[PDB]
Amino acid sequence: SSRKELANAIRALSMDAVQKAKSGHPGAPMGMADIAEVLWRDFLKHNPQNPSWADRDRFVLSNGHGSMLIYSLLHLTGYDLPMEELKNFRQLHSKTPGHPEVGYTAGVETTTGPLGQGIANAVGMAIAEKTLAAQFNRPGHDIVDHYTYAFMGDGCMMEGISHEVCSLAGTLKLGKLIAFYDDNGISIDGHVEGWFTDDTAMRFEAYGWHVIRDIDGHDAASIKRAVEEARAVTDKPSLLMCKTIIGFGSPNKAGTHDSHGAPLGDAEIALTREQLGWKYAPFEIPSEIYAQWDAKEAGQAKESAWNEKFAAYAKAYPQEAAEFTRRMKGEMPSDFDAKAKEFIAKLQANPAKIASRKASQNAIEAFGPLLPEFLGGSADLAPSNLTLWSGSKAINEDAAGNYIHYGVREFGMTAIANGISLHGGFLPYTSTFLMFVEYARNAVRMAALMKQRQVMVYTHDSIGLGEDGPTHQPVEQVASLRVTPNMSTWRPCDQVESAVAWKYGVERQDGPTALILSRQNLAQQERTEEQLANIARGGYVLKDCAGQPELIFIATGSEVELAVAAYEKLTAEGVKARVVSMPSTDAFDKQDAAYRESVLPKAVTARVAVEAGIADYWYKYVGLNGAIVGMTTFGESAPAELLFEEFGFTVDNVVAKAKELLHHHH
Amino acid sequence: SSRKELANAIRALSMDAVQKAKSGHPGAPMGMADIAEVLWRDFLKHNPQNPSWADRDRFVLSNGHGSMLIYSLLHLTGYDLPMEELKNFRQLHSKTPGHPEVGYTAGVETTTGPLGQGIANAVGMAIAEKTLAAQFNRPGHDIVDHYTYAFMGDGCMMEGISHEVCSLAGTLKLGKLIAFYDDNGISIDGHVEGWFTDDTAMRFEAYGWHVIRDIDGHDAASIKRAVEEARAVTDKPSLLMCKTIIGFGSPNKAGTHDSHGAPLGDAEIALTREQLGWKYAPFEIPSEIYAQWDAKEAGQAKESAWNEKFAAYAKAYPQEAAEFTRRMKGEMPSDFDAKAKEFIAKLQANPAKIASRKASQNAIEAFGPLLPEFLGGSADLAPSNLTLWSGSKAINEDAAGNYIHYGVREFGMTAIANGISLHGGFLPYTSTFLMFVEYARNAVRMAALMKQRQVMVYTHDSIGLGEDGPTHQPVEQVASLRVTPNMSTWRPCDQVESAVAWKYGVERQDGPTALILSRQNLAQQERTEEQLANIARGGYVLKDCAGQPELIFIATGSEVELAVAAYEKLTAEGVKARVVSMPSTDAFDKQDAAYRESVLPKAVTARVAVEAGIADYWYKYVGLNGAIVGMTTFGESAPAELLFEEFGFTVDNVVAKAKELL
Ligand SMILES: Cc1ncc(C[n+]2c([C@](O)(CO)[C@@H](O)[C@H](O)[C@H](O)COP(=O)(O)O)sc(CCOP(=O)(O)OP(=O)(O)O)c2C)c(N)n1
Ligand SMILES: Cc1ncc(C[n+]2c([C@](O)(CO)[C@@H](O)[C@H](O)[C@H](O)COP(=O)(O)O)sc(CCOP(=O)(O)OP(=O)(O)O)c2C)c(N)n1
Ligand SMILES: [Ca+2]
Ligand SMILES: [Ca+2]
Repeated sequence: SSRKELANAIRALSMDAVQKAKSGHPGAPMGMADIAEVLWRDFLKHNPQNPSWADRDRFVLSNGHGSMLIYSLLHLTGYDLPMEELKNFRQLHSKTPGHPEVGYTAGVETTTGPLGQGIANAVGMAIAEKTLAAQFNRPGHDIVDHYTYAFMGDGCMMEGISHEVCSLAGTLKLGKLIAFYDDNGISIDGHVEGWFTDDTAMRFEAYGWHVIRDIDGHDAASIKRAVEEARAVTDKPSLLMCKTIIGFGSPNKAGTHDSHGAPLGDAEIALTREQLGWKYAPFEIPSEIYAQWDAKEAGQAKESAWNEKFAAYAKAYPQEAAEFTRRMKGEMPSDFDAKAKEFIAKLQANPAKIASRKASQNAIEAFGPLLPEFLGGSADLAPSNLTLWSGSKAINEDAAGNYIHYGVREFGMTAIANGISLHGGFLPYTSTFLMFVEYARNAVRMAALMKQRQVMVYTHDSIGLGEDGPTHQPVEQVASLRVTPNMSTWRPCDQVESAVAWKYGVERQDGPTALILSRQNLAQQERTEEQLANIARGGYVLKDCAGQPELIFIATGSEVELAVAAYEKLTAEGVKARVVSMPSTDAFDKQDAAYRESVLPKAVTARVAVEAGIADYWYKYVGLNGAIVGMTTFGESAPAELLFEEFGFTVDNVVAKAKELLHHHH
Repeated sequence: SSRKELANAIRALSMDAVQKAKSGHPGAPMGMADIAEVLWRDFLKHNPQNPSWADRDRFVLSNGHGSMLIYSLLHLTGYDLPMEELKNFRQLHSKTPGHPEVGYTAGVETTTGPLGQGIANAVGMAIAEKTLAAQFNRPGHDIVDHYTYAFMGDGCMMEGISHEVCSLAGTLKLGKLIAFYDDNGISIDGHVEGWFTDDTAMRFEAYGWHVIRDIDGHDAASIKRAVEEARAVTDKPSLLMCKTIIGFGSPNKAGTHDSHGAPLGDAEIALTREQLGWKYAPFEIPSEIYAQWDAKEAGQAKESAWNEKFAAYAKAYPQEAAEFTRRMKGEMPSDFDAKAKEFIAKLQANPAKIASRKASQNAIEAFGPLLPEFLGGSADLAPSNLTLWSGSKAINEDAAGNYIHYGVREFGMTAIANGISLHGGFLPYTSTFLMFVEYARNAVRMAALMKQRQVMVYTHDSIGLGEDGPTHQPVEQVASLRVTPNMSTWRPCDQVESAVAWKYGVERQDGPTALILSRQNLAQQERTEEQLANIARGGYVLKDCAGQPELIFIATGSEVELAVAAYEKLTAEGVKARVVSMPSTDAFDKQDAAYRESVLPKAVTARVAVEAGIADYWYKYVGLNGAIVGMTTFGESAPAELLFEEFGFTVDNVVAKAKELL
């Protein structure tokens, strides 16, 4: 078959699958089919029979609406994605969801759909390869050596995140990153010139990318020459400007916004078959075409060669080889649990009244020698977030390092870290002030959706940060995280809860963990062995009374000290009170009914929440007959101690609100 | 006095105020003082005696951590910002908060601090000026003619939002936007080359900006020449690449990250006075320096001249002048309330089952002829969000238009719209799929913080959008808006609640309004006159029983129909059931306690919330002894009907959860 015929197999499967679903996006798959044919058939290093091969090239579809492009490719090349699944495009529990999802489709590297995040993930995967190669490769043993290829369109280019990640990719000289820009002149509103006029080549040259202009995206030879050129440039990421026609093949819809996001229609599909010379019926692919598309034999050969290379590496470098295998699997060191518990016990036994941002730094320092897989960073706030430890080495200085200066790029940082976690080999942590989680907010959600391990270090968590004022002082941000499916959020009240939360985060294999950390010093609380162990259960009894409490305080983070002070005052007056520390609502909610009842007994309705965060959240635990000492407004610019007074975070106010509650109950 | 001495007054005030507060950022104010002296003294058209003058130039400090820069400028040029306020920098309830805040302080145009948003706001202000000029200017009567100047640093340049708004600024040929880049090579982590290596000039030429390279940011002659060149280029926004030294004047901390964000210290301040040759004590400014800085006389002269121009315009164009005044004040047309009510009444009387995204478009169509101040748009989703009406005219085609194709730029769109609302003269609406509010999240918060009127049109609100799947299907986004201070959030259940929500949004004077709209068709509910009037109260009794209810459903948006069906089933069994429609929790919360008690009686604890969004929100209304039929997971890619079934949005499930309570 000709290259065009082979590319037309993608066009057929894509338009037919979309038609059967009566839903989806035929435009981009039809426009990019010739580019995909050259990349996948001539260049991509992969094994359909082992999508987890450590040294495979990584491909990312950043324009993820064109999901049938990737499903066509995976099916044709021989991945475990049968034709039946293509017939179930966009149907419940199929392996072919409307946008591609990592985890339950063989060969899909990341979940896209939110524009711009794919290219960010690709930058992360490229950083991962570069860093892993620098760490593990040895003279005569280049066990890490693979490319990262990304497809992206006008949507991804317009998004601010593309600026963040492509700027950084230039700084880091990611010579194995090669992106293809689907330059088709069309977006949903129509011809893009009304709203998008960048000289995109000049923009990417500004970033230090090697740009290849004016590629005929429908000519295999031209595409192939461009890929070879990009591969020859080893010191810059490459952007291939591929001029394509959206919906290529459709006489009436090619080059129109109409081909972007709806089925072509049966009449138009018939006309498209005729224009393309594609004779086969929907979901029909002949043996001869499978024979040319299939990658099983080449894939086997390439992975076998690599396995031999790795075996020779293991002989010459056994310790390094065992570390590489461990890290690629995402397994923890065998002695980590014991060593981390020893650290936590030491903290409980040796009180220190320090900011939880500092307690976080101390946990990084403690874990650093144990977790060589750390690849951490901050969005230009290293000295404020406290993300550096004694063994940190920035990758812009030494490629075998473990630290990334992300610059002022919260969204890019977080989506890059998603790429890092997806790649394998590393445990990323990222950091900024908690307020600026709002800049990165969808990338945080994407880590949760993709079940990725990433520790998110969010300092300066409340009005306790003081003078910087309401644009910086979080109020409603913690609540936003708490209600996010599969998110874990910890607001530790002292250095001990901080270390427990850090341990929880690094050991959490199936989703991310946000740490909510103070600028100001936090009092250490006394704990029995049982209480110390109970921190990990998310909510636990910290102070108690004999018999049923008349009053339960529920407090988090910096406000536990306040709640304990109120508890002491009320107790001295003969009130039967309890204090529950709730460092993690999500962990608490995951405990069984018996444990939750033991902490927050259903009989006790007089419950007082105390937290320098939005009050409305706390009805979840206090119900309609309790009280909440929280924030209901934005903050103010003033010294922290004056703000806490202003906003009612005082022993006198907490006591008064508790007594007022009890008077109402009585 | 010399220009350098005049600029040094900013340096002294800034380092001294930071020192007194033991908090704040002396670096950028010290680095930008010479640029500020040229801009403010030689070019800026403003009147300190009236910071609200319609035709003033707008200045924006996008690098807002350098707040003492703007406070020094406002004080020195004669605004109502006394020395005592500078001496109370960063102190509770002062007019000098750590980052500048609009409303707090005479002459502050916007609230900055979140990097990147200031330049976005400035792009919005320049869009507003260009559009207002095209709408209102007449031959011989150019009543709108002002510049938008912005200062910005490496942080703003690194942020993605700068790409979004500066790209669009280039497309829109905003020739009266002039930005000064504080090119000082330092950020918090240290020397920027480790993480920031863009050829920023080349980047901005790629956006179609006019770029002036290699300006000596410490040389008045160099700066003045560059501003003149930028003003002469009328068809492109301009970027001035100003090479400066952070903390200029400090022998030991100039050019270091140490000068960015902490007091210099008393010893270093003394050395800085010596290096600068500044001989005045903290908070001492001699009369000769005030004399050269003060702008009261020139400002009053310029504004008076404008007032005379406006009077002549008003003689020739009385209707247009009246509209200009109304729109600049943000006042509504006097008959808008009556006309909108008539529209709402018509919808109730003429039922239609349509998607609330379509009901939204219909409200835009009804209000369009009434609100010429609309400046609306969508982030490349016009045909899906349904933001165009018959009278929409895109400003890239017609400068006097009322519609912006924002492209795929949700964050930039929203912060640009903040600039539009801040400017005066317009009522912006913006739009995207609700999920992608997450891309714009901090700009949405900033609209609320700044008490700005903007209608945020968020369609495709739930699993009801179907096949696009979990990356697109909102679950927890509405809950996050609901708990945002000063945010109004409406999730209308039919075309009638949609129109009421739109009315509420445009009539807000002091904050933004998010509309939570469906992809799929919504049934219209029957309403009495009382119920119809009560939609605007955010929560109301839609279906009821005789006497005290034994069971209350609380439902929103697309789930009201489901709640009504459960209500009918239980009512037929003889349960005393009620349905409350809760289109806006914030509007409901603001009602008097007698009204709230009439809707959700305190004695009735058997409450069932029903909404295709995160369950945890609803404990606020159902407490510990109710039930919630909501989402607790991400969505799935499948047809909407099958998703509602899969996730428990069925009459059987709602009825079963209700029976569990009774
Ligand atoms: C961050 C972000 N923003 C907007 C979008 C939305 N978006 C997208 C979608 O949500 C798909 O992910 C929509 O196509 C959506 O499916 C339909 O509008 C649904 O229509 P309806 O039938 O419900 O009315 S794609 C996109 C603009 C397309 O620009 P491109 O130039 O990237 O697309 P091309 O490959 O040339 O067609 C845009 C703007 C996104 N996916 N991610
Ligand atoms: C969207 C966003 N991201 C990060 C920031 C943070 N930020 C800022 C601050 O939050 C101020 O708004 C911090 O300075 C903050 O006050 C301190 O870190 C507090 O220190 P601590 O005593 O609490 O430890 S500024 C900054 C980047 C600095 O780069 P520039 O090059 O813009 O600053 P320059 O004018 O040259 O000094 C950055 C990175 C922001 N304002 N907005
Ligand atoms: Ca396109
Ligand atoms: Ca700087």
